[PDB]
Amino acid sequence: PVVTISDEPDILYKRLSVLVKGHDKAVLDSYEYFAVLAAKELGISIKVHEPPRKIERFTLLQSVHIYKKHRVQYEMRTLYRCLELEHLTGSTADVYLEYIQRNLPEGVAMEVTKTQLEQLPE
Amino acid sequence: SEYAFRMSRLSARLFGEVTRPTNSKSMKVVKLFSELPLAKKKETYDWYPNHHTYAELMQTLRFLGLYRDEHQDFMDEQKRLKKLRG
Amino acid sequence: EVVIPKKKTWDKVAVLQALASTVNRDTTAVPYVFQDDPYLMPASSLESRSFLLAKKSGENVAKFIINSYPKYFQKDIAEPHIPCLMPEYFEPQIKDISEAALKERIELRKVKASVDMF
Amino acid sequence: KNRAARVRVSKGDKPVTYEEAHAPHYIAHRKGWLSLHTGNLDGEDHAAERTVEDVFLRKFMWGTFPGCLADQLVLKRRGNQLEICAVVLRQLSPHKYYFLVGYSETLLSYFYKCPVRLHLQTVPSKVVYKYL
Amino acid sequence: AYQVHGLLKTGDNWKFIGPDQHRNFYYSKFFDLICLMEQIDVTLKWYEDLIPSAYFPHSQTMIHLLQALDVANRLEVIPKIWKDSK
Amino acid sequence: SLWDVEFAKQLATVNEQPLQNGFEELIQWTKEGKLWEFPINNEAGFDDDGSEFHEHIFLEKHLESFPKQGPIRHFMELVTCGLSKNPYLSVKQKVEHIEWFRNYFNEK
Amino acid sequence: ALPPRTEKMAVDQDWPSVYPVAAPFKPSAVPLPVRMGYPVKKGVPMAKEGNLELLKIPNFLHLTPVAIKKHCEALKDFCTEWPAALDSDEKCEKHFPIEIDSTDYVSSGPSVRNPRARVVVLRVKLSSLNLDDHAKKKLIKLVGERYCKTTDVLTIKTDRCPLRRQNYDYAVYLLTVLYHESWNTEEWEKSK
Amino acid sequence: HYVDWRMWRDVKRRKMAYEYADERLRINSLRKNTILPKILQDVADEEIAALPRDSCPVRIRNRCVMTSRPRGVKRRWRLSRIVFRHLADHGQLSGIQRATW
Ligand SMILES: [Mg+2]
Repeated sequence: PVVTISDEPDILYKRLSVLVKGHDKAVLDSYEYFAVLAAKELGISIKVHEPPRKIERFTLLQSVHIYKKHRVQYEMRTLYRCLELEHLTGSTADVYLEYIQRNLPEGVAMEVTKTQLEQLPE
Repeated sequence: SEYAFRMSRLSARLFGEVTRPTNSKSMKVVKLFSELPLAKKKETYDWYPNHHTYAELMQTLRFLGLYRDEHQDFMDEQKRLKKLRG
Repeated sequence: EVVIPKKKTWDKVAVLQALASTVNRDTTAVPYVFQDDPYLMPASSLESRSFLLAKKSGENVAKFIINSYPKYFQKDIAEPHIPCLMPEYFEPQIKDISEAALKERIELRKVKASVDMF
Repeated sequence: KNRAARVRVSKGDKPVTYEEAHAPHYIAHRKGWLSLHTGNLDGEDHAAERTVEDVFLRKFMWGTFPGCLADQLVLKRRGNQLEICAVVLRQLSPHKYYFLVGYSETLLSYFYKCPVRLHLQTVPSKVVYKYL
Repeated sequence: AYQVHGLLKTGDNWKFIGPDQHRNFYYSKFFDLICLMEQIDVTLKWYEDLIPSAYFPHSQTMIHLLQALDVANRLEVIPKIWKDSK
Repeated sequence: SLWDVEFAKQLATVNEQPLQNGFEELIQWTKEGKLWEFPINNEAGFDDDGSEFHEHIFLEKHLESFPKQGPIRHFMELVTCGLSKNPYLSVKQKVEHIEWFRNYFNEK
Repeated sequence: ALPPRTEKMAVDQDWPSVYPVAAPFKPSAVPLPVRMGYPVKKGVPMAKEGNLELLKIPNFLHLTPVAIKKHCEALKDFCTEWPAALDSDEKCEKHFPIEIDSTDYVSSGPSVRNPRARVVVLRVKLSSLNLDDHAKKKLIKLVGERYCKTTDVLTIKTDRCPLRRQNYDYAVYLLTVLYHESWNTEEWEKSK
Repeated sequence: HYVDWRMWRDVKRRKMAYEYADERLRINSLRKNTILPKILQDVADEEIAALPRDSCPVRIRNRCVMTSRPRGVKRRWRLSRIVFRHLADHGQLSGIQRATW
């Protein structure tokens, strides 16, 4: 349990919101449970949101040589789940964020995280 | 007016775009140097897998016997049965 | 008044060391080096040693192939550069008779080559 | 007629696995995907080279575990941890198995430059979902 | 024996087992002694805690694993340890 | 020298023990560097000699002032703003771009 | 083969210990006869010992609620607390004025170069500036496309230098020299 | 060891466009700018038209990363229609469904 309390005052992270893009809603909401209970026993305030799915549909030909009238159509289901953390500490950041980041799913997982750190003007 | 023109000049000097009034046919210069050319992009020059490390390592590993490719087995065998007669 | 606290600084391993402290050893499982398939579990100590030395064989066997052909693995893709993953060069690159070539052959531990060129 | 990934009906003696049996219209309605890489989502760059490496892995492991891969592989890709989970049969010797595991374990690490891990899963006989 | 098994369990001192042959000798002797003077319930508890997770029993131990059961007259455990040995 | 580094090697051998867990696989993988640094900063390594914001976009220190009222100096404003709005090139390739034009502009 | 560890395993045996890390299924390890796959007409969903469908499922076996709770006993070491900066947004605005957007885009595979991860945008309030009278007019006319009127927020964006920290430097430098040029009275302010 | 000669012909095109990109870039801007004299460009013209005709980014044909087919390529995966159909229909390309809207 090496801790190493070092020197300078905190970076004061406001609204570290994680936008989770995926191909599978069942992985996304299992992830929601894993992060919601982790934030519950972490003490950090979490909220849930569902940024709406985008389908990238596109058309190709079906036959190799001719018959342009007979076509195939393929689609991508991109779904988003927003997990916005508000009022969290800089030390609180690279331990929760880190736990989740390492314990990310596979190809159905992105973790786009925006950070609004506060500060004083100069 | 003149104040709007030179206020845009002050803002340009501040933020870092071109200061004096220029036209679009020359502003294409700063847009150029601001982006990469068609050939310098990562995807453009890395379009094809070089195919040599790939296929030649397959050659060497098959000749070391750690890789069995059924396709080369076919051509090996067919070329033998063709060299028997051709 | 803001009690703005100082950030305690961690290394890159301490979280995962605390995670091992979370997962104490499984009293019912074989060591993680072996696979979990019931056909591939070693049954005896001799069989386990045989499997481990076969795995170590496969390791210096890939090292031999990769060091014999470094040209097929020169393309780095990971950022940052991982010099423990780039191939090792064992052939002396300095062919002229020089003390730099002596240092190169000593570093490559080529005893006979170092003696001959000395 | 559509002939894409449809094993046609023989005479009722053709062993076939869940994967081969399902046709492309069941591609995530009943089957799912055999390779889990993130590049085909909305915003990402490198999906093309992920697929170029994907077909490579399928054919390398096909030619390197010669005639023992029961059904096709699961090339998942989380972090820099590429994984080649397998369903390999129970015919070759375990020392040979551990050897080709190690050989691959290190060779794809030095080809793709990241952690590559093979978690074999030995099976007695090639499975049959239905006889077509 | 329990004292230095405790010294082993202090922190990372388990690392100072080192190689597999030393590990097998260490745990073989520990289990011999557990069978020779411990009570049969804690011997079977150490059996399930150590085998096969810590080490693979050597041929001799098998015989000894039994002598303790014969002394304790717990011959009902014979089929399961036989199955484990097989 | 070779004796102290060889003592380091042998100390590593006498403290090399089996991995015994999937977490310790990641321990060794970070320890070597094949595993990524987590959490990631999308800019690990990638220092650019401490460019720090004034070499990249204020090219006046490399401008090498000619008479400023000339069309050439206008060009240098235009090309300077282009290299300022370049984020893909670093300061060193910006200054070799400048010297290309400097060399050639003189060449004429 | 071998009789599996599944029926060797009993109840009250620690599952965080059984699965430490994220790993694909391994049904021999798994003590659950979980069945997957559209069944046959007069049959059941396919068994557990050989399925590829049970392999291709992400597999959140490694992280069970109790594993979360015990995981963070240790993960609790590494956190301070926030001050009484209050949930009140006006209170944290008074206490710490500016706001900055500085994000990462984590991918998955060989590299971590996503260039668009250098986007840095800065939002500041003039009611938190407090030292702006007629010098405000200056700031507005200077920043043309920013300052939406309904909320009094200035948003300056930098994506001009490759690194995120010097982008943060460009936000703060442009803020302070915009501030100093706004408080710089110039000779043509009267002939408006 | 390239799928065909035409693919190998572009791999050559790609290479020497990528190496010969800076020189062309410099003289070309100099072309479409309005600052230098009408005659001060005629010279730069020579350099460009004289810079070799296998690096001009007008000859780059985004062909197939697996099987040289010029027309019928989808850029996002660098694959032709029928090869992308084969992989997405065998189910080794994640996320690609069959469009049923
Ligand atoms: Mg039809």
